[PDB]
Amino acid sequence: SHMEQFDFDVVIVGGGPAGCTCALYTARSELKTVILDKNPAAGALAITHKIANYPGVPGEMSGDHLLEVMRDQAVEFGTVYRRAQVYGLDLSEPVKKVYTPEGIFTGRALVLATGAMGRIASIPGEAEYLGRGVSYCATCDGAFYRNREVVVVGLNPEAVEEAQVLTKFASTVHWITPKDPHTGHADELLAHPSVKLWEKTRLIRIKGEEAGVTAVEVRHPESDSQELLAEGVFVYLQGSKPITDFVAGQVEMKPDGGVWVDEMMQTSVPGVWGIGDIRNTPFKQAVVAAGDGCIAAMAIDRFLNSRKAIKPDWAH
Amino acid sequence: EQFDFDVVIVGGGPAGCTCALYTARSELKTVILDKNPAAGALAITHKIANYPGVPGEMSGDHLLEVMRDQAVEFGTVYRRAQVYGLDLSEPVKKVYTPEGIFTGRALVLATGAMGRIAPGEAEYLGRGVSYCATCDGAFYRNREVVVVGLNPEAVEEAQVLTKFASTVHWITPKDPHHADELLAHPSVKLWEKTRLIRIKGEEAVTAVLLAEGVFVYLQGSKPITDFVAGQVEMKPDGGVWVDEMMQTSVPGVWGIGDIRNTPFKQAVVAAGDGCIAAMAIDRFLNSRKAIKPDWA
Ligand SMILES: Cc1cc2nc3c(=O)[nH]c(=O)nc-3n(C[C@H](O)[C@H](O)[C@H](O)COP(=O)(O)OP(=O)(O)OC[C@H]3O[C@@H](n4cnc5c(N)ncnc54)[C@H](O)[C@@H]3O)c2cc1C
Ligand SMILES: Cc1cc2nc3c(=O)[nH]c(=O)nc-3n(C[C@H](O)[C@H](O)[C@H](O)COP(=O)(O)OP(=O)(O)OC[C@H]3O[C@@H](n4cnc5c(N)ncnc54)[C@H](O)[C@@H]3O)c2cc1C
Ligand SMILES: [Ca+2]
Repeated sequence: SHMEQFDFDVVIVGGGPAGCTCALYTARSELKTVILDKNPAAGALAITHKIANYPGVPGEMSGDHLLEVMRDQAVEFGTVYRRAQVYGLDLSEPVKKVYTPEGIFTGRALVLATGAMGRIASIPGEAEYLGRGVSYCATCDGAFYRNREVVVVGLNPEAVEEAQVLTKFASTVHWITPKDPHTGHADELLAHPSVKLWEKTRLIRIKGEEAGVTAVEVRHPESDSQELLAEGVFVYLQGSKPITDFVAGQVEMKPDGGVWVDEMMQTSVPGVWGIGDIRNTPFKQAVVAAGDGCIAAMAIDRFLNSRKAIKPDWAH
Repeated sequence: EQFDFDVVIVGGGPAGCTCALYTARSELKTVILDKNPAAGALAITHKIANYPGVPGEMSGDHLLEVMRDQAVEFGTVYRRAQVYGLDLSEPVKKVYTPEGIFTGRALVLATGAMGRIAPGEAEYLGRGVSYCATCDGAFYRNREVVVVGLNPEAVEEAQVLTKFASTVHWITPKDPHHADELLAHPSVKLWEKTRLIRIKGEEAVTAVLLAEGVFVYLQGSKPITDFVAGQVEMKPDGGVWVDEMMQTSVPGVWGIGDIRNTPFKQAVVAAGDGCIAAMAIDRFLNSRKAIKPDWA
């Protein structure tokens, strides 16, 4: 049913170690929990090749293997894991609404756990044309570009999957990569007739008229840049900034850009928590992110059950 | 037997072990001073199922063993030693154990919250009552002593006292049936199903059965802070107070894990505390402007 699929006690945005640990604890509290994860390969832990300082996990382990263990634990105890990119929130009421292309999820408690693989929109025109042709969510905006020209910037798992989303609609998908993509999964993407590869090309500028983007300026390997007509530009370059765009300035931020939280990981908005590297503390380690998620889950259990005290989850 | 270290960590639970793992990986000479590896909260947990990244069935002391092994693999020195006192009055902190005086540029308090508040027990602290048999054992040669409790610390501590006392009167709430080694000693008198009503003594303990030393090893839920003797600020709830980087009111001294007595008493939270402290310690000891993450 609609209520079964979309209405939860706890909605967690982001499935890195913070979000998965939070879900493990809320699910073990028998709170109906969903993780909305845009791409399990895009988080900081998932891209770590070999993690050797996660306490309790010895030997050689890849980050994406460690994360898979954590995700499987959360699901084992009842978490619903969904591939879904959150692009907006309505935080003004006791029931929070969470907007994805897969539908609107609702939660009595909301957890922001999207990490800090983001970047400031530094390409000239990029900030200027946000919402007017510049986008970071192909599953949300792809359908608006049926039979239109689009540009995808970046070489990483997210860019490849988002480019494939856009091949379902666009007349042409211009893929701008800094290096040779052959370095599958590229093969599958490059097999789409609409994909045009621009290897070793840099995106110089995004331009348009008042109505929105009309072209990009690019420089590929001769002293003179060229203009490429396009109406949608999807940029998937990785950075070190907290991923907070979809929050639309609705929670307080520290001067460093991270989400501000109190001692129980609660943001400035009641019923909304922030955990892991979205907080942009200096202590960017997987076990610290996991600890944040645990604290938030314990605070959420007290809040949703109106308990007098935090209740630890102890084996006896 | 070196006693000088860059970082001294008091307590080898998940907080202390994680801290050591990170400071050692930072190339800081690190020692863990652990009174009993079986006495921490994680070590007594029979099956932990909510430590993220460790699926399936695991005993608490096996999880701790992995963490301890990780810290040592990257260079930590692990020592069995009970801290009974501290000198924090100088930049190099001094840590007193029966095994010697350890010193460190940075000190970490990581003793957890298996402690208990003091039946006349408090009145006689330091005269008759004691909580460190490795410190006071020699003082009770050929004297009657009482040991209270059935747990890893009590059995090990009772065996220490058999080396000196004329009689070891062991008060247990239930049948002890490492107990076999202890009960085989001729000086051990077992008082099963016996509860200690009170402690009585003179100005100089004298009884509770006549005795002169009473060693109480009952488990509780209170932060273990007696050995700090009020030298760092404590929260109204009894926990050690720390700032955002886990630093106490004394610069160069950190507090991590359940010694802080926050409501969030979970192994992964304690481990996270230890990581934060280690990163702050690395910045402090190298006079860095910024925290340096440890990334592969
Ligand atoms: C190169 C590198 C190496 C590292 N090495 C180590 C190491 O050795 N040891 C260690 O302890 N730490 C290491 N770290 C740090 C550690 O990986 C991070 O601190 C930790 O992963 C942060 O956890 P997090 O869950 O907050 O976020 P992340 O792990 O980044 O996960 C965030 C999740 O949110 C999702 N997401 C983002 N936006 C949205 C959205 N709008 N809607 C839905 N889902 C969304 C992403 O897809 C991702 O799955 C490393 C980091 C980097 C960048
Ligand atoms: C019955 C019970 C069940 C639990 N179940 C779970 C669970 O299922 N999941 C979970 O996440 N958490 C659980 N916990 C909580 C978790 O175990 C604790 O929060 C965590 O162990 C605290 O870690 P810590 O390092 O701060 O200290 P501890 O793990 O208590 O360790 C402290 C260490 O310091 C040593 N020490 C003490 N005094 C001194 C001294 N004077 N000098 C030197 N060394 C000293 C001790 O010997 C010990 O080695 C449980 C706790 C209890 C009590
Ligand atoms: Ca704080």
